[PDB]
Amino acid sequence: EEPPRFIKEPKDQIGVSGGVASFVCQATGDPKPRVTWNKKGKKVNSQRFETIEFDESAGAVLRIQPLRTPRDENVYECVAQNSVGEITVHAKLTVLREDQLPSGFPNIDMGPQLKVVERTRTATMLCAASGNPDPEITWFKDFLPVDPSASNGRIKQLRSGALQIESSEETDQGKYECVATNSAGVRYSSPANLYVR
Ligand SMILES: [Cl-]
Ligand SMILES: [Cl-]
Ligand SMILES: [Cl-]
Repeated sequence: EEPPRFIKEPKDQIGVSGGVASFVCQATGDPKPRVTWNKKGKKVNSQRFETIEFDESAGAVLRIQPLRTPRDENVYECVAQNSVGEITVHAKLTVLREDQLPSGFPNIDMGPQLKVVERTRTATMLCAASGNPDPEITWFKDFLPVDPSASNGRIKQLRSGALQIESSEETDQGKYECVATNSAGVRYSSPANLYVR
């Protein structure tokens, strides 16, 4: 009987009006914890807000698109819970207009495009971003952050920020987006399908 505890905690996000922002939250415990998102007590209820569960509901991503300011700007709360106890954590969302963006704000110079690979073959999704500091690429598949460790060898981010998928499988198929992040904020590239034939 271990109380819930967070293993990936959400971080404050600075997003652009008309784009996407995602908060990732996951916990562990015994019995296994269930996480959920809410805003200021009441639970998240909008047509532009989505919660994508994972890790048997012990993990949840909150995704907002399109981002709207000032309405979306809030503090969002992830709650992890099991039979032993409860624990909550939060993250703030800030949404800027394009004209409000600092020069160092992440920018997708070249987003990912259509890809069709045959299974067991290597696919490579390209992405070039820029900003100040140089932004870190985070790959998303179907609104969930791609997890290299769970791929066991096959999937890695290369030095160029591109995602390499070795020995492709049917599960690899889906919508991929490139997320460029830094201290000034977060930018999402347009989605790009990967197909496995
Ligand atoms: Cl590509
Ligand atoms: Cl190949
Ligand atoms: Cl080929």
